[PDB]
Amino acid sequence: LASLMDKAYERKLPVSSLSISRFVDNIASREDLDSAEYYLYKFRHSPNCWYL
RNA sequence: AACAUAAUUAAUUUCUAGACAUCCGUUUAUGAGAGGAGAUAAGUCGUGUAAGCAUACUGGAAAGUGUGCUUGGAAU
Ligand SMILES: [Mg+2]
Repeated sequence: LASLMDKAYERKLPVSSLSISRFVDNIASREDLDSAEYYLYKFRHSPNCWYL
């Protein structure tokens, strides 16, 4: 899932709310939270920030 | 070459990139060389076979001669 979101931001393409939702849902470790925090930041600064 | 992302406010991206690199041809002029027509004006030796037109030959090249035509000659 990380790869999909990274490609979208590289191409300046919108990311789905379901995509970020799946990431937070599948957090399995303390380290995973740190990565999810970065992607929540990226989602906020994206075209579909309102749809969180 | 022109897709796709997204979508419980709605928007984003796309909305291309190659290829003119340059002609064939075209006009103006520099102009070796060779004439033509003028300007300045004294030379040159010539100059009565009616004249002219067209044409041919011969004239160091005004002319002469042939052939037809014309009177813009003469002719009781
Ligand atoms: Mg003659």
